[PDB]
Amino acid sequence: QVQLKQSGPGLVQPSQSLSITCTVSGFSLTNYGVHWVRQSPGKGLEWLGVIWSGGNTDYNTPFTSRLSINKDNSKSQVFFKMNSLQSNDTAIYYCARALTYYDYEFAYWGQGTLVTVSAASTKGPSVFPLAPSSKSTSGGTAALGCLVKDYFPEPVTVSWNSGALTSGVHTFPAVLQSSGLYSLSSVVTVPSSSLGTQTYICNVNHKPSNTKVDKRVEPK
Amino acid sequence: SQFDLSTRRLK
Amino acid sequence: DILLTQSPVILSVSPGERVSFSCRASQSIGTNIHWYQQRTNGSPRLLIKYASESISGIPSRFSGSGSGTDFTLSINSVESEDIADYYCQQNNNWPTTFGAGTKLELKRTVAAPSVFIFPPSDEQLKSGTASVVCLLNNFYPREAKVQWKVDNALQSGNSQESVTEQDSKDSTYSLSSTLTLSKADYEKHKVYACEVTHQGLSSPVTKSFNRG
Repeated sequence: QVQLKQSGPGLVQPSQSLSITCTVSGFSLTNYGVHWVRQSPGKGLEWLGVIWSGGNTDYNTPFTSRLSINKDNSKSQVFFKMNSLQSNDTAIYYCARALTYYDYEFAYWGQGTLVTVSAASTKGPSVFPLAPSSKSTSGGTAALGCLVKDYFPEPVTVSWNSGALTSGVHTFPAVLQSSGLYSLSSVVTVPSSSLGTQTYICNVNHKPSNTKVDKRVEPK
Repeated sequence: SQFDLSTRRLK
Repeated sequence: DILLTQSPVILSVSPGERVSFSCRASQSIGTNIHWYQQRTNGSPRLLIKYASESISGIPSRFSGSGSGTDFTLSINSVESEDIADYYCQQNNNWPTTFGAGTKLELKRTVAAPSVFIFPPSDEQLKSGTASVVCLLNNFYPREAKVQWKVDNALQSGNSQESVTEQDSKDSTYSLSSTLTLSKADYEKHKVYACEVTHQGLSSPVTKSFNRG
């Protein structure tokens, strides 16, 4: 199977440089070019450039002087680097591959890397339980969750029972508090009859700060 | 059309 | 650079209906246009290439047509998992450019929210902050009112709301309202009430608790 897997999301200080690694499998960088695209709130989807099978590069015009793309064929890695970032370079950066070696129809994309350009510091979240009670139980269905509070920057991933619990899960979009830190909740609805038998754990991972917390959520 | 970085969806 | 204009910004349809997206180009680009789907938290997915040519693994309900400057992506019978944003891309002229996208929303029958309230955890209280969470689960449509009251006093400006994107399986929304106060303020009051108003309720629903 063809895959592009990118390095993790993170903070970059203004005026500083961005580095992303794209590791591919299921094809060889000697046969295919690898493209870079970003998606920002202001400018939407925006093609940045490409490194070709033979090592040649093209950069979209506004980035020619602050962009370098490199690779190591043997390691199946493509390296993206952009200089002197300002806050409006905050975006999701993707690496991508076309259907044919010479083309631009992007059939394979990396998972994207959220890059935030801010002067602030990275802070991991506190994780608190949202305990099921009778004030959260209707008709045999109980609601429960985790409050994921005071982190920066986006994103944070949340799963339940190590991925084994997916149905009934809602992970809310983060909101920015006045403190300049993000907060979200993640909830799930379950049978109330299972609260005595099953354990419920939110698996929280804030990659920019390397903060991993597993929070057990119990009725009070 | 404003793209949201959190959800990857238009607002 | 070629400018691509997608219209309208938002489409709203019912399941089973046919729907069309428009992509118009600032000058002729032949049939050199590709279409993409973006679902919640996802990367783009390639739907159609060169205006009309099919892509492997893509449902037959997706087709496209057009040439010159006026292009159309169609879905002949919309399903719930088609909730997404849709983008066009031209590559007749360097550099390749994308349109700004069209959002596809799905209509469904009215569904009242299920409401739950969560007092702050003793864990959170230890840090000197109190978050009171009120959850509105699986409802349609998106419009809803949350009114917070502490000891019959209307709270204002001290809560934040977050609404999920439309659920790809049942087309509902979920909403979280979070009331945030200092531990000191929290300890000084007894009754915490979350009141919910929605088109699907024949009456406002209140969920509340007394501290301790």
